[PDB]
Amino acid sequence: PALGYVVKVPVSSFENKKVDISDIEVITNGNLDDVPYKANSSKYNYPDIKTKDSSLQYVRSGYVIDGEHSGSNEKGYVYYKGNSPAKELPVNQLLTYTGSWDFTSNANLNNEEGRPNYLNDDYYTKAIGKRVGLVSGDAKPAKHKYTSQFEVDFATKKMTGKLSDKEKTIYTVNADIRGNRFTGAATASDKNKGKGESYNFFSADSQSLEGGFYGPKAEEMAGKFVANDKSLFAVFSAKHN
Repeated sequence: PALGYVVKVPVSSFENKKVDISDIEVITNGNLDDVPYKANSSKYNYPDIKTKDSSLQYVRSGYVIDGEHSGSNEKGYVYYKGNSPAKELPVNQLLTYTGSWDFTSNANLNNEEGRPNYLNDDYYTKAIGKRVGLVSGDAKPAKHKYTSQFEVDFATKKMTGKLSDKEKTIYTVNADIRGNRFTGAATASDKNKGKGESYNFFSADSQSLEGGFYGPKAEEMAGKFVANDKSLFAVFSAKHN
């Protein structure tokens, strides 16, 4: 069973202006300190690896990006991983999991797509999602905070939740629990891309939301989903209490 997944941020070109999410690799290394492709990150202008949440014992999600990206260079990777799949699951316990989520968009240089050239208030990067995919790591914490919320009913084998940006709800999640795994869908709260500085990178749904509970008594969870149109790849991890 796959311990996690890792995706490279899409990079577009002039006669390939639209490059979608692809090559979702399996992670066989379940060590939470081994960050996927960290050994390749030295060539980045600012090797930006998302902080490790030490309260998380079993799972980890985040990214490995060039935090000072330039032109058409490698942006980096988004991933999640978890070890010790749950073998005992609290039944009739109504658990609430709180954590984060991270993402990378596709790349789309087509001018008609109407992705913004400048949003310095929001991100550390220019030409948002045009040459290279937008990553959650790009956002300035003052304007964007990607948190996850999950309501899990082990009695009814049902999970609901929300992927939020600061206050705003970006996705609602629904999933069926099958053992220590879950599978389901992410529903985009906003279906319209819009245009310009109000361009919406999260307009597409996803029928491929899946992850697992990790740690003996299902103390933690992590997972991922891909947009049905490959425009986004998201990961998440959360702890219950």
